[PDB]
Amino acid sequence: GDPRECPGLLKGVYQSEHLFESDHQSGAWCKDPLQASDKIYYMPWTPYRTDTLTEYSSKDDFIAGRPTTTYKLPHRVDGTGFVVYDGALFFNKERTRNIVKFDLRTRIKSGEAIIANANYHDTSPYRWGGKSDIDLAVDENGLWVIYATEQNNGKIVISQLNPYTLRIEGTWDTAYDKRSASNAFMICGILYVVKSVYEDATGNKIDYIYNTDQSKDSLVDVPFPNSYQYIAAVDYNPRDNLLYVWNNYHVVKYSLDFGPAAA
Amino acid sequence: KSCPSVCRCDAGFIYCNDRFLTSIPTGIPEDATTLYLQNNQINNAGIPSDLKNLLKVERIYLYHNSLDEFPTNLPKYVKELHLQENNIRTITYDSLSKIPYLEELHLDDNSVSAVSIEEGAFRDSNYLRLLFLSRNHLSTIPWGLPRTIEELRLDDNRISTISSPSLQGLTSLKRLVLDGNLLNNHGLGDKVFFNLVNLTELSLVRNSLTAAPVNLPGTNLRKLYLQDNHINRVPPNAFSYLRQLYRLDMSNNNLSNLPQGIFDDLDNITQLILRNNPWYCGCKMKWVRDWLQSLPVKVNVRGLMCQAPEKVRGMAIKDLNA
Ligand SMILES: *[C@@H]1O[C@H](CO)[C@@H](O)[C@H](O)[C@H]1NC(C)=O
Ligand SMILES: *[C@@H]1O[C@H](CO)[C@@H](O)[C@H](O)[C@H]1NC(C)=O
Ligand code: NA
Ligand code: NA
Ligand code: NA
Repeated sequence: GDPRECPGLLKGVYQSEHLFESDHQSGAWCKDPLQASDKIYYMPWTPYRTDTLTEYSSKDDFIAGRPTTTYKLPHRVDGTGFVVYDGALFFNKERTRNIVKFDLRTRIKSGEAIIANANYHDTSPYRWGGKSDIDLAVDENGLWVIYATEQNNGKIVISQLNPYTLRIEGTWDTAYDKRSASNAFMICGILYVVKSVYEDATGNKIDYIYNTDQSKDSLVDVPFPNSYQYIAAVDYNPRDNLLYVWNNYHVVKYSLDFGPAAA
Repeated sequence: KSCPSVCRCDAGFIYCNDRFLTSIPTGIPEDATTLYLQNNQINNAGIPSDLKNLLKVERIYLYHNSLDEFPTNLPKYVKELHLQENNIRTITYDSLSKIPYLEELHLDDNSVSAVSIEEGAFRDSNYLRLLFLSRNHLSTIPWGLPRTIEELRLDDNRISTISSPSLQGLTSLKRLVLDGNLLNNHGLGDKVFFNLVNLTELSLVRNSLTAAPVNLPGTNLRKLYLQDNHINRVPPNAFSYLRQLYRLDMSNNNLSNLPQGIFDDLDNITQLILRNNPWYCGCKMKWVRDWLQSLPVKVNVRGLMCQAPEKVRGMAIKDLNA
């Protein structure tokens, strides 16, 4: 329950909850780990038209399809990588390497930042495409962005981001080709990269980690659930230690098992 | 597997992006499927004739380059062309005919105008489905648009008039966006949208509309966006025959009355959004209460609240006695 206290090193992933089946194959959904109330944020992926964030006040309202409000965003969005963090939405602005910060209480853009040298707009997406080139992540250490650069030969680059000034605080080059990954997420400043089968590499697992505290990386093999064969989003929540997943129209949550932490 | 020494090549994906290129380098392999040429200084003279022979290229990303005319010498079978943020002014039949299989054309943030598009330019573009012309120099909707177009975006142009022939025979069009142009009710031609049998969505947001348009197509229309206009009134036939309409939105408009029965034909109106409208609540609006009390459970209506008179300003219309 403490979103700033490291739960350890991830050892296992388990299907936990199946909520419902969206009308869109891909999208993302999440909760805000710095928000006391049980609000849910929802953004289906619609090519060339993704410009809204929907908010639900409970899981029941979410499953019933009963929004509390819809936010009309000031720009269109590329991909499924948005997060909500202390009452602000962060998203990749369509056909840019920029992150926009949009305050939900006032519905005004409060910041924008360039993610230096990031590939964008279906240049280094995750394997399914969808302009998923730039992926935001929140964890116990703060706000991150997961992307690729040509300086790093298309392999994943991680930056830590200041959530109020939107300035990059640190950058790490990984060894993992971003387009080969299905998705990825951060826990305790460690990047976990998912490989999985798509309906149209026979393994479903986390096969690589990059530890930003140590700047050290390694191969791993943690089985990763993939019932529907179309993972479009994987978002970790440090408040409840769950994964918020969008897989082949299915909105589901995965529980996690941890062992002693790394440095 | 050759690769230009300046680029990176991986399994058909050719990364020549963001590399200070003024011309496409020699050495792109013949199994190339996707050309990333964006964020360079490539102009038309920079595209070599050999490029036409990259027979497997399906997608070319050339956004944010220095093209001032529609690119020529393109791979013959290309399906998706991303040309945003160039200085393209003119489109010719020769350039379009040379890529007959094109399905998706993004021309956002260029300087194309109606006169710049050669007559009959699109005659051989028999597979074109998606055409984005946002932020161009269009004053009217070009004539001769391919009959196969499914999505047409003309937002943030300076469109003032729409001729019936320009949309005539666009029977496959389902999504039309005209947001942020200079359209008046006067500018809309008589029955201009009437024959858009397949039209699903019509967006006129942030135009200068004063009255809801009429003679809209009902055969297929499911979404109609009129928000952020200054629409003072709804002509009695503005929503006639809209039997498939799913969502209708006239938020942010100067609506004070709704004449009885304007929604009579809305058999499928699931989401009706009428917020941010100055609803005068008098005799003429009594029907609303009853219509909303008899409103079916599935239908979701929002935004109806009184602003005048002062006495009942801010009070929900479906609750007031008189
Ligand atoms: C109009 O839409 C329908 C959708 O069922 C499609 O079958 C038809 O082909 C479209 N019109 C034309 C001329 O293709
Ligand atoms: C929608 O209109 C059709 C006629 O086109 C009608 O059959 C149907 O009942 C309407 N929908 C509802 C929910 O009544
Ligand atoms: Na914790
Ligand atoms: Na994300
Ligand atoms: Na992710």
